[PDB]
Amino acid sequence: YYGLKTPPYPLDALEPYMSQRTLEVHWGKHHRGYVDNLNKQLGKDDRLYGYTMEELIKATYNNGNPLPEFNNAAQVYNHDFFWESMQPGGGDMPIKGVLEQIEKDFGSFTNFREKFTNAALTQFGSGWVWLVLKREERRLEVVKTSNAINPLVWDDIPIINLDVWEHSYYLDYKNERGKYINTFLNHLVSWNAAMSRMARAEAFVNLGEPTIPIA
Amino acid sequence: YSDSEGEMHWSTDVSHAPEFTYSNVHLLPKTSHLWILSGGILFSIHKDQDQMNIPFSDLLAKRRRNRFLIPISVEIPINGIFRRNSIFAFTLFPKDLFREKDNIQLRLVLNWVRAFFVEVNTKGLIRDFIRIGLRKRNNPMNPFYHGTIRMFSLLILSSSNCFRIGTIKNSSGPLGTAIQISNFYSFLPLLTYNQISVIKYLQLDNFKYIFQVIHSYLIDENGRIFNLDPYSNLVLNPFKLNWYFLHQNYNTIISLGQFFCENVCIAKKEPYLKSGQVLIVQRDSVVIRSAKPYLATPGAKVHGHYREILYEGDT
Amino acid sequence: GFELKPPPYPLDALEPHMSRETLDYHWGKHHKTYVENLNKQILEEVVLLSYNRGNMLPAFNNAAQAWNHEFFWESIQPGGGGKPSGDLLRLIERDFGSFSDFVERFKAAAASNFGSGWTWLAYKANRLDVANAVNPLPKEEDKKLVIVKTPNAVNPLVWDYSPLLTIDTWEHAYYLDFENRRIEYINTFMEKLVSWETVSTRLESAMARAAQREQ
Amino acid sequence: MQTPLEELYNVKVERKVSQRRLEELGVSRWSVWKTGKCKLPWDWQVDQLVYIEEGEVRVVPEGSKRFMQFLAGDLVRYPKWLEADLFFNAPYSERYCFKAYADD
Amino acid sequence: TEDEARRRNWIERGWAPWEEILTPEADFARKSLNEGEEVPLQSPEAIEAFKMLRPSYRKKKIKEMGITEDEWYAKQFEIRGDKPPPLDTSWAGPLVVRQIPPRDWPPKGWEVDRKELEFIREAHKLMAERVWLEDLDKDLKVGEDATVDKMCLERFKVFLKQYNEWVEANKDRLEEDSYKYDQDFYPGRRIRGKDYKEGMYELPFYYPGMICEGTVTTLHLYQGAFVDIGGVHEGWVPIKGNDWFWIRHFIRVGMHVIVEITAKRDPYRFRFPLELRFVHPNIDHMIFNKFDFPPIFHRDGDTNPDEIRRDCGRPPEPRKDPGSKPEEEGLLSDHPYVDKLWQLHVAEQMILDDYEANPPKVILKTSVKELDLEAALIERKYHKLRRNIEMDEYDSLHWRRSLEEREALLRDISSRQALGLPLEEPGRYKPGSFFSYDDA
Ligand SMILES: [Fe+3]
Ligand SMILES: [Fe+3]
Repeated sequence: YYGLKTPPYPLDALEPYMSQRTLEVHWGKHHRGYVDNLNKQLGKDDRLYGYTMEELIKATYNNGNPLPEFNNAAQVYNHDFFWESMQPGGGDMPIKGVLEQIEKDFGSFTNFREKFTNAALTQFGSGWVWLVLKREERRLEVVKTSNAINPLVWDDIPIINLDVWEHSYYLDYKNERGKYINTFLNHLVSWNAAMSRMARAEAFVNLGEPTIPIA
Repeated sequence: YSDSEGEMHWSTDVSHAPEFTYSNVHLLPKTSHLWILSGGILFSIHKDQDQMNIPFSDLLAKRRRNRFLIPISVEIPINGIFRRNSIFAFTLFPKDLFREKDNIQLRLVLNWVRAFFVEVNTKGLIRDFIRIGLRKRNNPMNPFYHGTIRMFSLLILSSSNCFRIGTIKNSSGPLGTAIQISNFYSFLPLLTYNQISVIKYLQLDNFKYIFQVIHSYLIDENGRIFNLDPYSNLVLNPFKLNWYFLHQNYNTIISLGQFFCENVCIAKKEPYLKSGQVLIVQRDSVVIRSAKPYLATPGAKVHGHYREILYEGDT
Repeated sequence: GFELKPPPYPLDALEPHMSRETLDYHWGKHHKTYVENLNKQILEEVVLLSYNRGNMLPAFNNAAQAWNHEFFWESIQPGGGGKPSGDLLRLIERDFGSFSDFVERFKAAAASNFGSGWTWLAYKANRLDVANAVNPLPKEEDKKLVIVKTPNAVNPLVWDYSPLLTIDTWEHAYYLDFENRRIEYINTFMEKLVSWETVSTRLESAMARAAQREQ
Repeated sequence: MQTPLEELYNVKVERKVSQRRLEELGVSRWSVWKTGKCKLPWDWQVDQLVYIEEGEVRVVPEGSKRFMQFLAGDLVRYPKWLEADLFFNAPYSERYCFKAYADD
Repeated sequence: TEDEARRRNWIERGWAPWEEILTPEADFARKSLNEGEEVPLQSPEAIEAFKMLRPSYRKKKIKEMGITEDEWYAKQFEIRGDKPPPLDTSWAGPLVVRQIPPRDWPPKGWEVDRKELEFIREAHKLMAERVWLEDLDKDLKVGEDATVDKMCLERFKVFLKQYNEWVEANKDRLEEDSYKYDQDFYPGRRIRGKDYKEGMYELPFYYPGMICEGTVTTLHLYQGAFVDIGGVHEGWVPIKGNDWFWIRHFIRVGMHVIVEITAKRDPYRFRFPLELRFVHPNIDHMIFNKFDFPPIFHRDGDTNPDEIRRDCGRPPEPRKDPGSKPEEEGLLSDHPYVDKLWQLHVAEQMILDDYEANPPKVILKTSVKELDLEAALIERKYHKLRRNIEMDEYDSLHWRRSLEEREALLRDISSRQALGLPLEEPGRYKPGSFFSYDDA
């Protein structure tokens, strides 16, 4: 069983960028509903119970033929990743480790911002937008994804999360999703969280270079 | 020539760049030894370090998909093989309600094929039929009735090429399940940095939280935080349910991967180490993957890249 | 060049089932945007051509969304709700046993539609683009009413189906009034906004299409 | 192997399915497929639940040396992309429901 | 050039300048052949190599340096070249742990009290509780206020009692299975025989995310470091290839480390059930060669590759792409039972004909008990026939089979292309270079 983890900030800490009413509906019943549905499903099978959270997401994905438990398990992971992906007084310019990595696999931060926005702008329907670290390619990429699927099923480590589900922003921005993406990238995106996520990914990706002797 | 199958290794004095941009021939600026590391296919189940414990009148007739049955004279060739646009006969089928697409088609010219007899026997009553026919659905048995894989190209490592030469009490075990610290925004706690990661992924507000020693707490089901000492290394044993101390506070002769010659001595009271590379290092022994060195004077040409598989008799 | 027409009922006539703000925003800044985008790129023929037998053309999204929105407005009237009658009643009895069974199946399908999408009740008058797809002995039951759920802008007509009634399970259709309480929105729609007259006319049109395809 | 075929190939079995799930699924109005002693090589590129009322079927996946034993009164959902081979040694009759993505 | 070629060799071919410990003869051969064929040796290294050909001279020199011969032999096995920079293992905040029972408890096939299990499983929900570093100061219980009697670990105590019961019940069977399936002992296998000690933790006692104190026991060049963490199975840290050239300076046998369990697996299928990573010291920046899949066993009972690849998480065997889309193909109406129906029909017809008369070869055996002789006889007394009608209805069944499967299929394409899900099974059908009567 997985408990409903609260965001690391008070529900009113994102004002006026994200109003408290959105927080109380996105986490009070939306994220709680996903959590409660999963626990009922996990209470019947002793096999899906026992997997880790990343194991359960990949196991229930079933190689493109998702099990009934996939939607609930994958959605709660995305929301806790979404809450930690935003911090009060976020935005500005990422520094240090994220900085040269962004300008290495994208050319510069300016080319990254336009690439990230187009992924969310062209996302048709409810889905997610990701800045992930490719395990095999050892580089940062921007991936658009629909419904509850996350790049965990591709064995990729997410770094930054954005929710483009309508219920996430239909109160303060409604159908004006274009400015909602810009505000998230300007006042809400947490690059401090991207520090440790790309630090945690360093235990599995090793984005550096080897020291090769001259002999 | 290679006296045994294996892979090539050189340490120094062999040019890494091929003499020609398209070849695999390397030169020796100086004198060096070329090593051959001895070694013994699905590409989906066989992968690196896999341990293999096993070795590698019409109413009487019928028409169906790409085939039909015949109880007008039928002509079949001697070999029983039909060619395209051939004449075999000059209302043959019950005109079934449903008919699928067939590569074969009848115009009687058979154009799109074997032919064998079909005989049905019941209580001695014999009648023969002529059968002319050509994903899982298109299928036209009954349940009722050593070595280790080395991939990078496959080599088998086994005993034919690898051989062995040679508070409460503190105990190794779990210290509990680490929990996420919300100050670091990580689902699974980092617990540690390195000289490259600490410069790369340390936030400004986290500068004061780095510690040069281990400080361990403990939280029970009620949310209380327990340490039992703020300046020592104390953790709780999950099994015996008792506190105990850590080992360090976390502030041999033969090395792994080294190559030996045939009569290299390690001690006066020890047998000579033999040729090969140190594969496994243990408490009191090492396991050696046997290798054969070849002496090569300057100007010699190495026939093969690094780690290239050479069979017996190969130059 | 297609055009967007206002709904055939006053924007204040749907209260409280659908607020005036919700109606005007949904009609004039979702449907209007879809229609104008489709016009910029350039209805049944357009949708079928843009489906392209699976690899959807870039213009498929806007045209399909506009067609589905036009379908949705025609299926709701202020005096809606209740039960249908006549050949529609006999068909619903044959294809669902009882009206309560149909209504509960439709509500369950609408609630279980994960993410953005639609729930459709359509007449099975489909023909496939393959030879040996014709039944020489039709039993008159193969052309029945079925419930289908589709994501994003997909409509059953791409399967050569005949849509009769739809409910917009997109969160933008009801988030302003019912928020995430989808069950309440579905119940209110079913019991107050379902225009059985339009459904009956569409069923008769599907019957006429099947008859004209018979000969 | 230690792992049974159903777990490996993701086959859900609901042996002795109760009436409640049975008429929740709308089994009574599904079409009926019947067969005798035959052998159908099929690939399930769509999901399909199967209710068996009379008869027995042994399922052998492509390349497997073992079989999954299904008796009458069981509800079995054959997964998508399954490469199996049905076997019948007696008259058989079943009810089905081909299901696309989501749905049920 | 001979700077990028060496780097390419290291990265793509696993090259590393491992030290070759040579005998005096091999050392002399290398140092002296660099001068010429038959020439007076002039380079001082060649002169020294010539002098060292006699062990008496070596012993005299060793006595001159005033050292013993044993460590001079041990002096040869010294790592040459530059040394890597020392590790500065800095902790990312304090270590905060909580005793959480493993989620996979109980083991499959083991029955326990459901109420006790549900009481245990309530502790798993504590992962959602947030811990702030600015919070671990208000209620710090140090000393007699942190004694085990004051602990609130009732769920963990229930888990402990159930684990002890399971261990006592299953201890001998696991050892018997290990002896039956594993001929020889290897690091990662079950510690059995005289090497087994009471109190060793079993596999269900562990779970990913646990922090463990252990000792490095085995270094393998192609597998990694093996750490004993107090269990009946050793832990495994995957390191292989070039990484050992530098990591061997820091990860050595006998040292005490802190490790985190990353994965727990079935010992029967996977070679190393417990997979770890080094917390202290941190060598994440030094590990480049990664394992694509965890190594597995190929047992005698494994006769189907698909079953093997499904027991682990390995992709299916690829095949050439047919190039024909599945929904453009024609429907199937040939019921496989018709052939048996055809055989029964011809049998009945031949029996009727014989009764009327007397009131590359394949033989189709058919008895008489599985035929309806009475109906056939009545039909013959009357005169397509019945069996043809049965064939037609069975073909209609197979053809409506086809239509309903096709319609579900088209709905699947619609939904998947609307949501980006794969159409065919991933890991299959790799791209190229990878390897009329009716009128009459
Ligand atoms: Fe969300
Ligand atoms: Fe809409």
